[PDB]
Amino acid sequence: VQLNQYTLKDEIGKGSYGVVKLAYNENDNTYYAMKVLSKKPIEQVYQEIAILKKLDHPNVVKLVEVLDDPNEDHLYMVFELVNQGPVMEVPTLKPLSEDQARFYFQDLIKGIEYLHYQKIIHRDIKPSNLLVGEDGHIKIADFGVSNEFKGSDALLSNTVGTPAFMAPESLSETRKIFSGKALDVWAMGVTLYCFVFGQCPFMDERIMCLHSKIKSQALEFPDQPDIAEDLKDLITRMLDKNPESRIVVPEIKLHPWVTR
Ligand SMILES: COc1ccc(C(=O)/C=C\Nc2cc(OC)c(C(=O)O)cc2Cl)cc1
Ligand SMILES: [Cl-]
Repeated sequence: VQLNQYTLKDEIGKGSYGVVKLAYNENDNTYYAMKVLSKKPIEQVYQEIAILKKLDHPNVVKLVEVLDDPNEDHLYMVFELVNQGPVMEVPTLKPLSEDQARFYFQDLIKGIEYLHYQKIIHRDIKPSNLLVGEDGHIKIADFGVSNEFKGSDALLSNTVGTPAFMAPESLSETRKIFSGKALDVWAMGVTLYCFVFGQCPFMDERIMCLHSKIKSQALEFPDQPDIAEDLKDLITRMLDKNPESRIVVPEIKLHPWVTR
């Protein structure tokens, strides 16, 4: 099963986009992650490639090349392999320790800060898009619904990403305008909660009820495991339902739980 210089091996990830397969480059004798899509708009895929091309940071994945045959339904995006895979699956019954979560969250901060400087809102931050590399550090993946903006922030009206991680101000259903950086902070907060608890803070298999909880259910902490007050404060500040008072990234950097 060959595609120019790449030999497609087993599937390593999966999603609505298609699949990611391990891949072997015969030229340089090296494994890569191959994202395979099937046209079925396709514009959005090319928006991601444009964003990805501009990105160069240790906590962000690296697109290597794009293989697009006008006469083939499949479109191939070659990424550098982040060899240990997602940092966790949600839900799990073995969440990370605080110090493990702190370690990874520190990577998340650096990556998100870089993307915002580069004027990219990620919009699909979640533990399964945080890939763990050879040195144990996280790289941010799946820019499938990211936005680029001009100015100091994005002014958005569309609702995309993973539902359990969407921010309440993006679920208005009246097409209201909301700012972009605070959407990534919210999802970072859901993510950190997942790190330590192994489940999202707002769950419901009915989508209406999931939206309702995100918009109107006060954040609740499980008795177990008994996490630190300063970590509760940080998650509480990141999951502030009012994006105007929600904690910003420069404050997250300085937060007591992050710096200890
Ligand atoms: C346990 O071993 C494993 C090692 C690596 C993986 C893996 O790489 C999975 C996802 N890969 C990606 C997906 C993307 O979106 C769908 C994008 C993007 O579109 O930005 C980039 C990448 Cl790299 C999985 C398991
Ligand atoms: Cl996840």
